Order: sequence, then structure tokens, then C-alpha cells
Amino acid sequence: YGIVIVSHSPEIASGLKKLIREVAKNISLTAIGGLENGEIGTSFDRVMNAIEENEADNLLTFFDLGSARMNLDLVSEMTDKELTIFNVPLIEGAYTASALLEAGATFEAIKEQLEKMLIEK
Amino acid sequence: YGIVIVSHSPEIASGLKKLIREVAKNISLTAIGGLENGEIGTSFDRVMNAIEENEADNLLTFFDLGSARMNLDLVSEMTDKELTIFNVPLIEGAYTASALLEAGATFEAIKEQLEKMLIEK
Amino acid sequence: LLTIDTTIEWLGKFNEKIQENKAYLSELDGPIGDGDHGANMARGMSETMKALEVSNFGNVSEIFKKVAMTLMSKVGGASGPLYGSAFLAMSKTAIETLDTSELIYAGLEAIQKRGKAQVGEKTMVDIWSAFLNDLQTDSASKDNLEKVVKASAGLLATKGRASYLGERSIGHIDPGTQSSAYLFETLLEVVA
Amino acid sequence: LLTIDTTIEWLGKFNEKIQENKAYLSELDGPIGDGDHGANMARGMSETMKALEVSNFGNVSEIFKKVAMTLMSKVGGASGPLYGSAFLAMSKTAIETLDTSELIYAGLEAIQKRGKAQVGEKTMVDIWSAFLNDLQTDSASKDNLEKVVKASAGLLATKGRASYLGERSIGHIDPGTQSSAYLFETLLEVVA
Ligand SMILES: Nc1ncnc2c1ncn2[C@@H]1O[C@H](COP(=O)(O)OP(=O)(O)O)[C@@H](O)[C@H]1O
Ligand SMILES: Nc1ncnc2c1ncn2[C@@H]1O[C@H](COP(=O)(O)OP(=O)(O)O)[C@@H](O)[C@H]1O
Ligand SMILES: [Mg+2]
Ligand SMILES: [Mg+2]
Ligand SMILES: [Mg+2]
Ligand SMILES: [Mg+2]
Repeated sequence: YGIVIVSHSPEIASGLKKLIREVAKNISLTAIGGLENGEIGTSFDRVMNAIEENEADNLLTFFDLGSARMNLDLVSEMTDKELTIFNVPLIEGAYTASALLEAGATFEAIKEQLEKMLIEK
Repeated sequence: YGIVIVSHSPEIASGLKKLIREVAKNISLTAIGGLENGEIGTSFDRVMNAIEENEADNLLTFFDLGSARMNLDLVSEMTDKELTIFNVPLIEGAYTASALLEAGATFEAIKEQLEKMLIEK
Repeated sequence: LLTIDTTIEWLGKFNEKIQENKAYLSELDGPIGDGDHGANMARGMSETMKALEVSNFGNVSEIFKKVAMTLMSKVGGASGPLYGSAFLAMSKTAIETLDTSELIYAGLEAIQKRGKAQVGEKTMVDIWSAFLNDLQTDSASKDNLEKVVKASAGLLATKGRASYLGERSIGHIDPGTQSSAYLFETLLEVVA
Repeated sequence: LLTIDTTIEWLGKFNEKIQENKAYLSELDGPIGDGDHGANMARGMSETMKALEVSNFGNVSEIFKKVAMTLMSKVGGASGPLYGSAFLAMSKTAIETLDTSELIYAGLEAIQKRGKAQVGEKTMVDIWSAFLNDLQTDSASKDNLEKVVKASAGLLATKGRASYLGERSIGHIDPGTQSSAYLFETLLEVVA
């Protein structure tokens, strides 16, 4: 298993990975934000790359805004890696998944917790 | 009215402000992240600072984790400014509140919208 | 039906409309978005026209796939994935048929699958659906496309960035609906 | 009851337990947190003892107020607002009474107000409550303190960072509970 974070912002992505590294030092964790030029936005090529870059083959994925989700969904149809796209808060949801995964909770247990926090994005 | 962002991470605080500025150029907006040494955390002093730095007297406030909320609570008890602390996702909640505020939504309509995204922080 | 040549003509014409109207499209994306729809599309379509100059396509399907993959890569908001999926589905359809209504059908279907929107939600879906019914009823026209653009102003946005404004999205024309109007009016120019 | 001198004595011994056991407290904060509680408390209490040296106190209330503000500034985690509010309430109570159980009561009430934790939720609230109960039944002891610390392991965490671990928090001693044990154990030594 692995965790992928997708944001419109390079700084959110970087800040969130650092916050999470405090509670999940050992997990496969990829965090990407913004465009190639570092401006606010979501690059499909970066999302695609970040799914390839993560070492795991089953990916728990998190996004901020609807367009980020769509990139994740596009990429999902374009790899054999198993992606789950969690329609949950980026910070709170990715933090929860990462902490649980570090502590050795199962995929099903993580999904059960994340189902509790579903939002209308 | 103004918007205050409190995060364990200076990078999240900075990136979220920029994300928000794209939809809310003119609102009164303050973001604070991390401790005085750049390390992950929050403090009373910095939360108080962001509250007093904001031009507005009525503040809609957002946080990531529970200890950030506690610092908001403390500040709320010590300031003559009127703070509302929303138990909602940091990125998605602050973003919702800022876009609405920019567009001229009433306080009541904003709160109505935020009530809809209440999460167990 | 489109050919290799009228497809390239269409897309060049579409690009021209986007470049000329990029500021207005971003302006529309102001009150109900992050003010970038014009710049996303302008970026996406100049890159698409660059991509079409350096290739020698053997069929219309091949052109659509190239468009699909360029817009996916080079349009950087919600509109990229959606137009991208639209053209990708159209690429697959173009292998069997170049009937315009069948292409628009496949496009509309992929957009709805990608963004999950139904007609009436203040998105480009609204005009892709209307344009399709227009072609099917042999009544497609520029005036019928502006009809739907103007009609988007009174719809409540329940999808995309616009949806965060709730009722504050009423009174505002959807930028995606406008860019899809340019797409379709330039298509009607060249398809006959 | 505490005095200016024994209060300063108590906090010095507490700082000593904190500095001695700082790696252990952060270790406890590893499986069920971010691995910083010991570091957090070491900083806060080193700074506290520094601040107490330069000041000259008229009463015990003043000491507690100084402790509260130092911990609130210098601790970057939940333990800051928690211990800080505990000491602040104890400061206010101390103006009128230095009765030991009355102080602890003030502190517990304030921690519960600040973090909203009930007894049994696997936080320092558990030991603050158990210790007060013991004082009220004249049965407070280091042995009884250590019992509560060990008992913290069996509990499901439902508050703070630990709560994010769900069932995986069972089997891990709560770091705040341990740091609170050091607080009361040193208190008992000087107060008896
Ligand atoms: N879920 C969706 N389904 C269909 N169309 C959508 C959806 N979300 C957004 N759109 C379209 O995309 C347009 C916004 O495009 P753009 O501004 O480039 O992306 P973003 O909103 O990410 O900045 C909207 O005007 C709307 O027509
Ligand atoms: N809501 C709460 N109520 C009471 N005590 C709490 C609460 N949240 C955390 N604590 C205490 O704080 C301790 C963790 O302190 P520390 O690691 O310094 O803070 P953080 O969790 O912010 O890193 C926990 O062991 C627990 O005893
Ligand atoms: Mg936009
Ligand atoms: Mg955008
Ligand atoms: Mg900690
Ligand atoms: Mg911490």
C-alpha cells in the first residue's frame, strides 16, 4: 500500500507530507501540488508521474478540489495499479489514512474510517 | 468579517492562502502555520497574532487538528473580536467560506453552508 | 460528416475563437470560479495546434486522440479532463463512424461520466446535450447555442468551483458552457 | 499545603523527572502520536524553570500564572493549552486556597473544559481524576499513580492524535498520562 496526495498547491502538498511524516515515517508517500511552473493548478502529467513514482501497487489517494479528483480518476483508468479515490478532506483524510497505515491497520479498516468522513465535493 | 487559517504547517497555511486568493482577492484574510522555529505545531501567541493582524472584528476561523482548535478557543476567550471556530475541513471549509464571503454571502448563509460539512475533529 | 481536412479546419477555427475570447472566458470564471477558464483553454489549444502541425494523420480518429491527450496534459483545471475525455471517446467513435451526432453523443457521454453532471447543473454538459438534440432534430444553429449560453446564467451550479457559491452562482454565465459554444459554432461553420 | 518555597521545589523536581525521562515520553508518543511529547515538555519545563528564577513571587498564585503562560508559549502541541489551562485555573484558585485537592480540582476542570475529554478516554484527564479521587479518600500514592499509567495502555484512544489510530492505540501507554504521573509523584514528595 501507498498514499498519494494531490493538491492545487505545491506548498499544501509539501506541508501535508511533512505533517504526515511526523506520524508515518515508513509508509510509501507521494505528495504533489501545482503546475510545472509552481503556480496554483493541477497537472495531469504530474499526477500520472506521481502514481508511477510511488513504489506501491495499491494506492490510497487524496485530493483538494474536484478537478484534482478528475486527474486521479483519469490516471486510475490508465494504470494496472489499484487506486482508491477517497472523497474526504485532504488534510484530515490523508492524515488519518497515513497514521492508520503506519500503525499497521488493514486496507478495510482504513476504508471504514474514511467512509465516516465523506464530503460533497 | 474576515477569515483566519490556523495550521500545524507554515507551508499549508501559505499554500491555502494562495489557493483562496484566486477566488477571494478582496476579503480580509490571515493564515498562520507552525511554531516560531519553522517546526510543525501551533501556539497561543501565533494564533493571537493572526487574530489581531486581521483587519476585521468578526472572524470565521479554521484549523487542521484538535490542538490548533484549542489555541483558537483560548484566543476567543481573550479577545474582544468575535470568533467563530468551525469544526470543518481546513482546506475545503476555509475555501467554501472565503469564496462565499468574496461573493457577498451573509454570515448566516456562510454558517448554513459550513453546518453542512461538520466533521469530528 | 467531418473529414481529416475539415477536422483540422474546425480545430484551427476553434483555437482562433479561444485565443480571441480568452479574457472574456476568464472574466466569466471570476464570480463563479478562480478566473482562469480562458487561460486554461488558450494554453490547451495553442499546444494542440502545435501538436497537429508536427503530425501527419491517417484518419480523423487519430486527430481526436492527439487532441484528447494534449488537452488532458495542457488544460490545467476541470476543463482539461472533461474536454480530454470528450475527444478521447470521440476518437474511439471516429473509428466506426464520423456521423456528427454520434461523435457529440460519445463526447457528451464521456463528459457526464468524468464529471458526474446531469443536464441542469450549470456546466458544459448543458450545451453538449442541447447541441446533440439539435443535430438529431436537424435544427442546430449558432442562435440555438447562444440560447443555452445565456440560459446557463439562471441555473444553480451544483458542480465544479461554481457550486461553492450556492445561489450566488445565479446571474452568472457558465464559462465552460461558453467555451463549448465556440467549439460547436466553429464545428457548424466547417461541417455543413 | 504548598508554599512559595515548596511550590518552587515541586516544579523543580517535576522539571527533573521531565528532563530525565524525555526520550521515554516521546517514545510513548510514537505509536499513538507524533513522537514529540517528551521534547515538548522538556522545552516547556526548562523554560518554566528559567522564568521562575528571574521572577520574584509574592504568592503561589503568581507562580502558577507564570507556569501557565510559559507552557502556553513554549509547548507547540496539545499539552501546552492543556497544562497551561490547568495551571491558569490553579493560579486563580490559589488566590483563595492552597488546599491540594481544591487545586487539582481546578486543574482537572480546566483540562476537561479545554480538551473536552471524559474520564476513560485515554488522556491525562484519567490520572488527574484518579489522583483527585485518591486525595479525597486520603489514599494518594506513587503506587496508585503508576497503576493508572499502566492502565492507560488498555484503553481505546478517543481524543487527540492517538484517536486517529483507532483500535491500534490499544496496548500503548498514553504519554500525557505519564507526564502527569511525574507531576503528581513529585507533588506527593514535597506535600505528603
Ligand atoms: N463536474 C463537472 N462536470 C461537467 N463540467 C464541469 C464540471 N466541473 C467543471 N465543469 C466545467 O468546467 C468549467 C471550469 O473550467 P476551468 O475554469 O478551466 O476549471 P477550474 O474550475 O478547475 O478552474 C465550468 O465552467 C464548467 O462548465
Ligand atoms: N483533547 C484532549 N483532552 C485531554 N488531554 C489530551 C487531549 N489531547 C491530547 N491530550 C493529551 O496530550 C498528550 C499528547 O501531548 P503532546 O504530544 O505534547 O501533544 P500533540 O498530541 O499535539 O503532539 C496525550 O498523551 C494526551 O494525554
Ligand atoms: Mg477556473
Ligand atoms: Mg482552475
Ligand atoms: Mg506529540
Ligand atoms: Mg505535536
